[PDB]
Amino acid sequence: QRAGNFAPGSEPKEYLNDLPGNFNFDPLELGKEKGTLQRYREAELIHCRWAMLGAAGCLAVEVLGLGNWYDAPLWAVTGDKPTWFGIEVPFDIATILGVEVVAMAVAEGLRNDNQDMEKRLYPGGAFDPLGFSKDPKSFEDKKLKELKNGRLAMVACLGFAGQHAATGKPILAALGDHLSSPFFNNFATNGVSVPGV
Amino acid sequence: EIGPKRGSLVKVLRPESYWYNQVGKVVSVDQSGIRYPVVVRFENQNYAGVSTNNYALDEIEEVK
Amino acid sequence: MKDFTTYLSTAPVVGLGWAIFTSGLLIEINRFFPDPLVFS
Amino acid sequence: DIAGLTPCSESKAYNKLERKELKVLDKRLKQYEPGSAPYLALQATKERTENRFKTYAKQGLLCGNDGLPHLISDPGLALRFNHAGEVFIPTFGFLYVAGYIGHVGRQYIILSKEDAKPTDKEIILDVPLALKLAFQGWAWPLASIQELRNGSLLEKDENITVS
Amino acid sequence: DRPLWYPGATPPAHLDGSMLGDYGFDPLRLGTNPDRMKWFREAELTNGRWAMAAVVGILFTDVFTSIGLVGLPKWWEAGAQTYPIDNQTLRTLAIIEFLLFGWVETKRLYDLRNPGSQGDGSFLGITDGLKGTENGYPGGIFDPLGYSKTSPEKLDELQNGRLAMLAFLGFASTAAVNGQGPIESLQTHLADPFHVTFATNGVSIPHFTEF
Amino acid sequence: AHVVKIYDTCIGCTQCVRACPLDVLEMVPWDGCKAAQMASSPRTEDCVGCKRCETACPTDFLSVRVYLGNESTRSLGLAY
Ligand code: CLA
Ligand code: CLA
Ligand code: CLA
Ligand code: CLA
Ligand SMILES: CC1=C[C@H](O)CC(C)(C)[C@@H]1/C=C/C(C)=C\C=C/C(C)=C\C=C/C=C(C)\C=C/C=C(C)\C=C/C1=C(C)C[C@H](O)CC1(C)C
Ligand SMILES: CC1=C[C@H](O)CC(C)(C)[C@@H]1/C=C/C(C)=C\C=C/C(C)=C\C=C/C=C(C)\C=C/C=C(C)\C=C/C1=C(C)C[C@H](O)CC1(C)C
Ligand code: SF4
Ligand code: SF4
Repeated sequence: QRAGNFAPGSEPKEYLNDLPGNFNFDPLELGKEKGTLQRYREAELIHCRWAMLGAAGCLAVEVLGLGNWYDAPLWAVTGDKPTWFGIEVPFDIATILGVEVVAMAVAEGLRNDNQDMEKRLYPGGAFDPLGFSKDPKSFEDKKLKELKNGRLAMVACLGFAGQHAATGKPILAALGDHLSSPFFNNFATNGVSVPGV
Repeated sequence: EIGPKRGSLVKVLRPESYWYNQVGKVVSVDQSGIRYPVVVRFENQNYAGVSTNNYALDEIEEVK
Repeated sequence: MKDFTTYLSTAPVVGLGWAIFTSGLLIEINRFFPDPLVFS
Repeated sequence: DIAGLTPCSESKAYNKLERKELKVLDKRLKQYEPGSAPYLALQATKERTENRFKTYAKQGLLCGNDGLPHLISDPGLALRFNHAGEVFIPTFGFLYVAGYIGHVGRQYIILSKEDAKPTDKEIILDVPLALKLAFQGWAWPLASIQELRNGSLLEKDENITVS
Repeated sequence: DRPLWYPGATPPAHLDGSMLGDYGFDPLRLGTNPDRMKWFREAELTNGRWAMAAVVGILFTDVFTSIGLVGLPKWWEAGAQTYPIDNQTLRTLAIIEFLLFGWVETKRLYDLRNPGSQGDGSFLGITDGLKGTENGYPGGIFDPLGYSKTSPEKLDELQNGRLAMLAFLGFASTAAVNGQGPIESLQTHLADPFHVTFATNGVSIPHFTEF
Repeated sequence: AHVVKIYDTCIGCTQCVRACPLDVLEMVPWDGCKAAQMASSPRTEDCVGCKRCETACPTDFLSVRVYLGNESTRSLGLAY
């Protein structure tokens, strides 16, 4: 089931013998032990799934012309109300922090109490109403798509952060500088990304 | 024959000894039931100045 | 002569030749390009 | 500049220290005659002193409020502000020399121990062998990583322990 | 084994075996272990092959410069001539140089570790051409002229390559004490040999004897 | 009132007995060694704790050890 090799000709790693998304990657032998791998495989899918939603968010704000992902929480210091598609949601800052904690604590706690190692990664029933998981072939194939797309969101959400710190420009504006003058507008010409430029 | 061969090198395993995890020539071995028959000789001296000592069968093992 | 060369190969004598070399080299390295502190 | 230190060229105390150290010799030079050897000795010391001060200023050194040159050790600030020859470059010069002494003595020890009576070879050295190794150690870093990557540098639990 | 760098009595220990450009020159004995001798061999090639293609830019062009056909600059100041140009490519060149070489060189690094190890579906469809005959001498890169049985044209590759490695060391040293280009240094040794040398004018030795 | 214990590694050299001045060590037969001898310490009341004996022992580590302890007139070597 090996999707490929990150380094063709590299030595096979037996700890990743048959899993979804295997590329024989691990060079630091993290995951040598069998029990820790089940935890990492759980952490990867959840660090994935949170990134994919958060990534489409930052694009959704800028694509639809609403504003920046960075300036979204700035209403608190100014005092104005937040908005969702300019609807003026009324809740206050202390109300968000209270509902978020109690809601996610109920959710995360129920997740940890599963004690079914396969369902801790890939639940069923209510979390998939339409029933794509019934077909084992497409299920096995769609798992590679969940993981390949997810690793793009994670590495790239980091890019939204790193791009912002060196240059305060937003996402789509920072891209336009590459397309307008690629060789001049790069991370090397930031003056902060590389010491000594 | 009871023990290692004459002239054979062996490694010591007494924790007390100055020669521990070190190699020495087997000078002789006694086959009369003595507790510490194996006589061994090393090049390096100990703190007193003695370069030989009688070791046991279990206390010695093959070289390296 | 074989024993004389062996005496010269002792520790006290070889060290004497080493000392004249290292000290002679350093003193000569201070006499020319006088009193160095920063290396260019 | 950095750390609130002035360059030695622009400092006043640095030039004050030069005018002082020369005044001592000029007073000492008055006693003797012009063409005598004590006069030539002091004039040379005067020539060296004038050369010591201008060379340290030319080298972009940093002098403090006391007027004496200060050294900088971080390679980042040294390279950024052009002060690398002070400390950062002296470190590589010494390590090459220190490693050379180690790689040489380590080889003489190993090779003499492969023969009979190695104790005599320490008190009565094999000078032809010692000179051979001493002129073969110019590329000591290559041999070290060669010996590390190979695994014949370190011994493996064939050493004496105490408990 | 080809002739000896000393004609007389300098017995080599491990170079009697076959290898290219073997003249028995290893005083420091850095090629004792065969595994790393295999590594230093490839280093002599990448330094040899790279140095030669570099020396032409200094040599083939400066000959045309001294004759007067072109007005190009000298290698000691060619770098400061590019970036002040209006249409210039400011220093994203150091990093792109590393991002591009990092892709190729690690493909060469993993070949010496696992020879002929380029998987079937790793590259798009050219996985077969990338396989090499030997380490340092691949197949599909040269289009003609590598089907002879007496393959040691390689000796030309080394004797020409070792020579160029001396050139750039001489270019860099000549251009640090003479202050002029390499060819300008040649026109002087021909016009006044005894006066323009490394001893008297080129300050490589402290010679101050005015009498 | 010192303590003198001899261990299994004795080989019957008798060098411990010849050394200690105060006659606190004697030889006894035994079946463990080639020499068929072993030391003993019957009268440690006369032990001055000089520790010369341990020096005489020529084994890798000492088969005779003098563990110092409570003192006395005989042990302190007091003529008075
Ligand atoms: C290997 C090729 C090579 C060649 C052909 C030259 C040629 C020259 N060098 Mg030069 N040089 C070289 C390497 C070379 N160099 C290297 C590697 C260094 C650094 C150690 C220097 C450092 C140097 C200095 C500092 C100076 C020169 C100068 C000169 C010129 C005058 C001759 C001289 O001073 O003696 C050359 C002195 C040497 C110590 C190098 C000679 C030793 C080489 C390795 C022997 C090679 C054998 C043989 C010549 C090869 C034939 C090749 C030929 C057929 C193409 C002359 C054009 C002088 C100048 O100002 O130019 C006008 C000068 O001041 N060179
Ligand atoms: C593209 C990413 C992706 C993919 C391929 C999958 C794939 C899968 N998930 Mg999964 N999941 C994801 C993201 C993804 N998930 C995220 C982000 C979360 C967190 C909410 C989850 C939470 C989750 C749970 C809790 C469960 C699954 C399950 C499953 C499996 C069955 C359902 C299925 O076939 O999904 C098919 C997926 C699609 C057809 C994609 C739909 C595309 C949507 C509509 C896009 C909407 C966003 C919008 C366009 C973005 C706006 C952009 C902005 C710029 C404006 C399957 C392996 C179940 C399982 O384990 O199976 C047994 C299960 O229990 N997933
Ligand atoms: C004439 C008076 C005289 C003096 C002052 C000395 C002094 C010394 N001898 Mg000696 N020697 C003498 C006569 C003398 N010897 C005679 C008549 C003989 C019979 C041939 C010998 C035979 C002899 C032997 C066989 C040895 C000495 C050694 C030594 C050194 C002791 C080791 C040490 O402590 O450093 C310890 C050194 C280190 C821990 C690391 C080495 C670094 C050292 C210090 C550098 C070398 C120092 C150099 C010799 C100093 C110059 C000589 C000095 C007296 C002016 C010591 C400096 C021992 C020695 O190794 O010499 C160095 C040693 O093995 N000597
Ligand atoms: C080839 C000889 C040699 C070599 C390779 C080493 C190597 C080493 N020693 Mg060491 N040592 C030596 C001789 C040597 N020593 C001698 C002669 C003495 C007696 C003075 C010591 C006393 C000594 C102590 C107390 C310690 C070390 C320690 C160490 C380790 C750390 C380096 C250090 O700071 O040491 C210290 C360096 C010295 C004390 C200077 C040694 C004197 C000269 C400079 C070296 C002798 C060279 C030899 C005489 C030349 C023979 C060449 C041959 C061809 C003739 C290191 C692996 C340290 C350690 O335990 O590591 C954690 C440590 O605490 N050594
Ligand atoms: C790099 C870069 C940078 C620059 O600046 C810009 C740019 C160029 C743009 C880039 C970026 C990128 C990013 C970050 C992001 C994007 C995308 C992603 C990754 C995600 C989303 C997005 C993703 C996602 C997952 C979302 C969604 C999905 C899903 C499945 C959900 C839900 C579902 C499930 C549960 C299942 C069922 O049955 C059905 C449903 C209900 C339907
Ligand atoms: C010192 C000095 C100084 C003064 O001033 C000057 C002088 C006189 C000059 C001197 C020097 C000399 C030297 C050393 C050198 C030179 C040259 C060389 C060696 C090389 C080039 C040059 C070299 C080279 C190699 C180049 C080229 C070649 C080649 C093959 C390329 C390519 C190819 C290949 C890959 C393969 C394929 O299939 C084909 C082809 C495509 C065809
Ligand atoms: S001195 Fe030691 S080895 Fe000798 S007889 Fe006494 S106990 Fe035995
Ligand atoms: S302590 Fe002294 S007197 Fe007593 S047995 Fe030992 S050597 Fe003899």
